[PDB]
Amino acid sequence: AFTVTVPKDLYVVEYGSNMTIECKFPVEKQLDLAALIVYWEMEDKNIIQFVHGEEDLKVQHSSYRQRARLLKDQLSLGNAALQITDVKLQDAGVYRCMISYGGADYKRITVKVNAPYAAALEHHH
Amino acid sequence: AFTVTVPKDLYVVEYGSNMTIECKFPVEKQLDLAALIVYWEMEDKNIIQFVHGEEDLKVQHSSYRQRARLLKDQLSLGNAALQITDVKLQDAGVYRCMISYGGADYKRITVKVNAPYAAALEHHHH
Amino acid sequence: AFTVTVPKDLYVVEYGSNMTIECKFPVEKQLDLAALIVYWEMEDKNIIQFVHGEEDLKVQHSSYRQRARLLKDQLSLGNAALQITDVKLQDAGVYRCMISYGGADYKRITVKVNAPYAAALE
Amino acid sequence: AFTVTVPKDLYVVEYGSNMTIECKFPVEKQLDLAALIVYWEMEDKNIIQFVHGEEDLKVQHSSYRQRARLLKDQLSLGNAALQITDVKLQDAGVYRCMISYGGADYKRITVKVNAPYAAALEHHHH
Amino acid sequence: AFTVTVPKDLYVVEYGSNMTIECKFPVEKQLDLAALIVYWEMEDKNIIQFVHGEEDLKVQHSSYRQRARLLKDQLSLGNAALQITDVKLQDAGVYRCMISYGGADYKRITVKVNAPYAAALEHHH
Amino acid sequence: AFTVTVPKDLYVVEYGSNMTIECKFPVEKQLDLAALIVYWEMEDKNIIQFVHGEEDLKVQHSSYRQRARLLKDQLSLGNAALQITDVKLQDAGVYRCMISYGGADYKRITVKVNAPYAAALEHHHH
Amino acid sequence: AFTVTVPKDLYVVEYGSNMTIECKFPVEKQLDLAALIVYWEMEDKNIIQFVHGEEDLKVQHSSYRQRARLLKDQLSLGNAALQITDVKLQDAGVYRCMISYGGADYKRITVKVNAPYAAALEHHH
Amino acid sequence: AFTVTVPKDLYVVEYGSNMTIECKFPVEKQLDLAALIVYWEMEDKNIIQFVHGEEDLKVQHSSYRQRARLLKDQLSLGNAALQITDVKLQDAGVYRCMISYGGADYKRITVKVNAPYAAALEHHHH
Ligand SMILES: Cc1c(-c2ccccc2)cccc1N1C(=O)c2cc(CN[C@H](C(=O)O)[C@H](C)O)c(OCc3cccc(C#N)c3)cc2C1=O
Ligand SMILES: Cc1c(-c2ccccc2)cccc1N1C(=O)c2cc(CN[C@H](C(=O)O)[C@H](C)O)c(OCc3cccc(C#N)c3)cc2C1=O
Ligand SMILES: Cc1c(-c2ccccc2)cccc1N1C(=O)c2cc(CN[C@H](C(=O)O)[C@H](C)O)c(OCc3cccc(C#N)c3)cc2C1=O
Ligand SMILES: Cc1c(-c2ccccc2)cccc1N1C(=O)c2cc(CN[C@H](C(=O)O)[C@H](C)O)c(OCc3cccc(C#N)c3)cc2C1=O
Repeated sequence: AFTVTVPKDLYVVEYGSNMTIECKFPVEKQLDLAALIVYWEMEDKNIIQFVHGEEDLKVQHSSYRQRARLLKDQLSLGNAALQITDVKLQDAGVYRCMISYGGADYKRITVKVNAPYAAALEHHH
Repeated sequence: AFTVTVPKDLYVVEYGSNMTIECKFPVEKQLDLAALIVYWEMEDKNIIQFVHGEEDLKVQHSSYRQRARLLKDQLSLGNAALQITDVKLQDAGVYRCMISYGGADYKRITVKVNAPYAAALEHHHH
Repeated sequence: AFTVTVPKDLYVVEYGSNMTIECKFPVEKQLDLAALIVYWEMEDKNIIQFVHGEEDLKVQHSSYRQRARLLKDQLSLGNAALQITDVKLQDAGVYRCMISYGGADYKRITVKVNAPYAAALE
Repeated sequence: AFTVTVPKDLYVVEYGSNMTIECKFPVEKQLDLAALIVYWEMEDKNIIQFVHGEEDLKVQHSSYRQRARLLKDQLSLGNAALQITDVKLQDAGVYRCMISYGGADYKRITVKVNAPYAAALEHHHH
Repeated sequence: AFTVTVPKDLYVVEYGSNMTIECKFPVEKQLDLAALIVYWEMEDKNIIQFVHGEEDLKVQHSSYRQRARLLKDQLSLGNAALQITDVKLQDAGVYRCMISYGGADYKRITVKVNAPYAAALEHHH
Repeated sequence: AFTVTVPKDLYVVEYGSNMTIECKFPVEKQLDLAALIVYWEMEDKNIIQFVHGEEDLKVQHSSYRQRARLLKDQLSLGNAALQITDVKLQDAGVYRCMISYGGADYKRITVKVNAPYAAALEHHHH
Repeated sequence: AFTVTVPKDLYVVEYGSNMTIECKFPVEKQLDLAALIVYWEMEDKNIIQFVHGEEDLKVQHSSYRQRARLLKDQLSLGNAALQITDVKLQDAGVYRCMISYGGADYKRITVKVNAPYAAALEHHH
Repeated sequence: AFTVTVPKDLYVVEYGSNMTIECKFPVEKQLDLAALIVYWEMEDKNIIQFVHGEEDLKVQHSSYRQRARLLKDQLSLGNAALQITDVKLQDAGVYRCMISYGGADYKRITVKVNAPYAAALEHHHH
């Protein structure tokens, strides 16, 4: 039974810092990159799409361009690691990772963002 | 006795990714920011200088301008966490973290960088 | 604004000599010897660990037994004195002094070694 | 007869510490992992599900993730030791260790957690 | 993957009547009694301890002697069926079946009992 | 008569695995952390020095940092257990555990490491 | 912090002479002999087990019987001084002194043995 | 009702190999060395005589010099294991293990030794 698991389903990240959130999927024997699909989204905004060889920036929401990378070396180990760079308050919420590799599954991760008064103030209006 | 520890003295980072390397120092009860000095460098190039309550960028090497920050929320938990954004091959090397909090200590961490042939090529020629 | 100062950035010594390299930190009025830490290092082999009251050889490297000693009463000067007796050719390299006294700082000191042909055979 | 024995059926742990609780089971000569099953439970919440050779974590209750661990090294010594890091007041209660190794058996252990007023106030709010 | 199944997670019986809870486990073709262990308990009260062929009854709780049986006829059908005679009010609660047959797994069956006023008052006092 | 016991004076471990070796000493009712000293060494290279309540981290030999820890949880039970993670070929030899707890005693444990050819070649040449 | 020190971690004695190796332990006030444990050994061979104010010679190795002494006078000054009489070539090697006095620590002392050709010849054969 | 039990009443070993033959006896909770007696023999040739603390080999047959040892490590486990190193053809025959521990009992174990033509030839001629 193909099951994606998450070591953490909650992350607490500092405003402006970098973030790595992980989804584990089973990789027995060598990895077949052609049969792997990884989809990373947050509340209906597409962050990352990995079909066949490389990502696809066709659906990547503008709030994530140049800011989101999928750690490719980690796929061989069974790790779909999403990195977001320079975390902002609008990065708090529910992330979903969909993984297709033989079987198909997905998991949910919650990111809370702590921010100082100045940043919160700019985000308030 | 004051000793900085490292949960990992070796990091293998993929070219172009973000990196977080940690140094632990003992904090009991609530952290005293006024007594805390945190210093990160690599091969005699200063990355971070955290004195009193804020980073000091007077000595920061040009390869770390807006590329390196210390996670301050982790300081309360006794964790001096250095974050390097967009790791390049020039970032592979030996990092030293100097912590002063009552006592004083430092530790070493090795960072290796794996890279595709394109990036390795541009670094090799330049 | 705590800062460590080095009088000479480079020391040139001949083989079998006695080299005294030295960093100096701002000591004002009485020296609170309890709040002083002095590391002396050379390319990640540590030479001195002056913590609290006296030295600590529990981490000292093999290349400095009985050879190196930090002049102690020198610390009322602010003097954090390292002297290598019977200087060897492998003592040439980059030295570092860490000083923690209120603030903290460290400085580098390049040390080159001249030797005759008899010793150079490693 | 196959029989699990517990040297302590009661542990008094301090909030925030680590506890390792033991379940002894008879192992003759060298252990055979394929025949060994270890369930660790607490009021019908699964902590550990150790079948074949490694754990099973899609059964693991949420309040125990990255906190609980079966000490594998000591299984060959007839000990099924569970370690809970950073004990919280929710960790109080009756733990069960089910062990299948040819025979089958299970024993109960009681954990009581002491906490200062501050932490007990935090837990009391939730 | 050995896993105990349950047809009815819930049983609703009436006081004085008789109860038949069943925990199914996978058997195929011949049943090897010399490798079968069934354990029925309810809230740390042991009911039956079926170990290698026959139940041990110095293990049985006092409130279950002469009233609880396992159907050794039904074990060949992949069925650990516990039956309670004259269901009193103290027979309500969560039951557990532990089963070791090659693998090992357990499951829980909750039981609610209905009683008239008289029996309810005898239980209350 | 204060006696340290070792349930195994010989371990045969596989290169790359984890190893936990046990020393037992008598603790009747509560443990007196203030009166407990625990040394772990392996052929004149110190591994653990547990004095008062915490490990001493500068006595420790370089080849064992990041890889050796004393499992404090089990001290209450009278078990000075040493875990070495990611066992190396150099970890083979005679371990000694010294214990002071009222009385004092020490015992010896022989560790042998099996390894496949690749690791044995690395250790043979370096 | 209890700590045993050694004035000399190396002795070079002479085959046939008398040897005295010392281990310093910090003694405050007058010596409380009830809490002092001195354990001199050499390559897993017990030499002196000074406990409770006396020497314990039963586990003492045969080769050190009536040749090994502990200068009790030095104990009051903070000195554990093991003396060996008539040094043979077997006495070369590493000695360990273990001292428990409030705290506990141990030190190592290396003994080298010079010897004429006759002694070396009988030892070699 | 004291009773010695043999897991294997028959052993088939190779020449020059090592063999261990076991005899189980009930050790309840903890072993009393002062009330334990273990005889091992083969064809009325005395092999091991374990009385009180450890073996005393006065009546040791001259054919079991250097050969046999009693696994004491296993005595506290209710196991009297005779270990014979360097199995020779002289060792085939019936072994008896005789245990006194409260009660007493003995058991018989047959040992057959396989051997190549060379060793069988030297045994046949002498
Ligand atoms: C030594 C130390 C310790 C420490 C102290 C004792 C023992 C072990 C560790 C603990 C925490 C922080 C630091 N800890 C500092 O607190 C610090 C501060 C500065 C800035 N010092 C200024 C300066 O003068 O540059 C001064 C304000 O004036 C450093 O800069 C190193 C540097 C920079 C440029 C050239 C050279 C050389 N050669 C060396 C290096 C360091 C540094 O490790
Ligand atoms: C664990 C298990 C499993 C199983 C094993 C691993 C994973 C999933 C399921 C499967 C079938 C049967 C059993 N399976 C047993 O085969 C068994 C056997 C005994 C009897 N063993 C005797 C004894 O313990 O009295 C004897 C001393 O050995 C039990 O006794 C429960 C009991 C009785 C009294 C106090 C306490 C406590 N605390 C616990 C409990 C159990 C029990 O679940
Ligand atoms: C450990 C220690 C310390 C010490 C404690 C913690 C840290 C640093 C030092 C200080 C003073 C004395 C000792 N300190 C002892 O107080 C002692 C006592 C005995 C006798 N203990 C009995 C026995 O062994 O018969 C036992 C009660 O039964 C020893 O015997 C060593 C020995 C003998 C035979 C086999 C093996 C092995 N493997 C080891 C060795 C020692 C020994 O260093
Ligand atoms: C071993 C021993 C020794 C002895 C022990 C150690 C060293 C040297 C001598 C001394 C005196 C008597 C015995 N010494 C026993 O003390 C004993 C006790 C029993 C048990 N007695 C039962 C009872 O009445 O409780 C009886 C069954 O009824 C035996 O029979 C056990 C038995 C049963 C079935 C098959 C075989 C075989 N083959 C053997 C045989 C024996 C037997 O030599």
